[PDB]
Amino acid sequence: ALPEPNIFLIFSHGLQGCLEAQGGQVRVTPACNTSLPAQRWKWVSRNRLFNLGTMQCLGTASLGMYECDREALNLRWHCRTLGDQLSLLLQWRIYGSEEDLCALPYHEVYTIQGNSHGKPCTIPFKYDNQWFHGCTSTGREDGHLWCATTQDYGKDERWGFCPIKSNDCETFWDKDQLTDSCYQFNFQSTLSWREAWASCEQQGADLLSITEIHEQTYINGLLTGYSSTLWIGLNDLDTSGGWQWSDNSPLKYLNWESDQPDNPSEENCGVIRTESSGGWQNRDCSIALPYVCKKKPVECEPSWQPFQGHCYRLQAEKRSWQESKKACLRGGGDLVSIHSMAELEFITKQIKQEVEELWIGLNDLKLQMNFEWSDGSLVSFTHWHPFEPNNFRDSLEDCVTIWGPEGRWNDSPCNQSLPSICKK
Ligand SMILES: *[C@@H]1O[C@H](CO)[C@@H](O)[C@H](O)[C@H]1NC(C)=O
Ligand SMILES: *[C@@H]1O[C@H](CO)[C@@H](O)[C@H](O)[C@H]1NC(C)=O
Ligand SMILES: [Ca+2]
Ligand SMILES: [Ca+2]
Ligand code: NA
Repeated sequence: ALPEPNIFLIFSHGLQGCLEAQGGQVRVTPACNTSLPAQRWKWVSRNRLFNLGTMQCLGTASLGMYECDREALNLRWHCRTLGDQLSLLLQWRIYGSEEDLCALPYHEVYTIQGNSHGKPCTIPFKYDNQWFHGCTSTGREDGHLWCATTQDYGKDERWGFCPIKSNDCETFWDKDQLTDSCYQFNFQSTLSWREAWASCEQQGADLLSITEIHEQTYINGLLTGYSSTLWIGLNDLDTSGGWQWSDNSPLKYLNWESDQPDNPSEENCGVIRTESSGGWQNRDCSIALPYVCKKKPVECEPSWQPFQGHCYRLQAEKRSWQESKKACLRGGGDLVSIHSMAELEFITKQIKQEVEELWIGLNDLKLQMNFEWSDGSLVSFTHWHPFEPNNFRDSLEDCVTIWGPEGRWNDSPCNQSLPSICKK
């Protein structure tokens, strides 16, 4: 009915055949078949190997198919040693890709809504005395996919919906009518930031990025009436002090609360707080919070140099950001708007060269911590120095400079007198 990305056949190059469960027992069949449930295996939780025809787990001496409740016996297998053990008790690879047996490990799958607070599915689990190796629509009404979060639903009755990878928003998302972006606020869940990351990824989505004041106010609008602190995609992890959105959105808009971010050492992940009234803080990525997901289904004059259908030049005369912009206008251009990493590397290495810092034209003059290119071009990417943009020591820093070897960006008071770069 559904897909099965993690099921594989277990194939011996010692013999020529792949493992199956026929009868009650397990043998090697040269008749390898991807379609036959007896031959196809899935790693499940607690180091167990589940066979789809038997709906049972490999066990041990000898080898057998046994119900997976029956933890007793062994049923515990480790993928590095699995081949050596088959050789001794009956070389081995996954069939057809010939890769090692650790290539399709068991991953946890976090549950949407239900009573389990987002807790991961327990695979396999018993419901109505049947065993299941994944999500089913059985026992439900509506048809939706759910699993148990306990290994016997009859006893504990702890369950939740399955993350779906969909190109639509049906039933689990709020849609902003104006932007057609979809959002999921999981308030019951308590997950670490990395588990939340994994959960939005499992739905074909990604953790919340707030790229603009509209998006922020829509978020506030959906949070009216709650008290809560949720994970967002904003995080410090990938390199320390430089903030990034989980999805690769440019950091174009900043809602940090007053005197955030703090604790640069172990507080690496952002949260949105109804308390702050939608303000942002950073926190320790290991605490368990609710969390938010989203998805949206003629070369030039002398002294200018070409890059990618545009022209660039250095203006060496030290001037305020505003006067620099005027000198660019007097030519055929505006201050340089930067939409590529390749473009930043050309600018920094070929043009900036030894000059330490110059104006680039990215500015929050119109609305604080909402950054714009002077030429009206969309801000599609940023590269900031760590802890920038800060409006430093609580002063207005309304204009952006490139600084230092790497070409990372700083916000600065605009009356500062520096060089600049233009493009047309
Ligand atoms: C697998 O076995 C079934 C038995 O019904 C057979 O019909 C099918 O053609 C086999 N698949 C392949 C790929 O040979
Ligand atoms: C920028 O303007 C402010 C306000 O008038 C002034 O206090 C400051 O000294 C100026 N800085 C420079 C570098 O001109
Ligand atoms: Ca500013
Ligand atoms: Ca600054
Ligand atoms: Na904090």
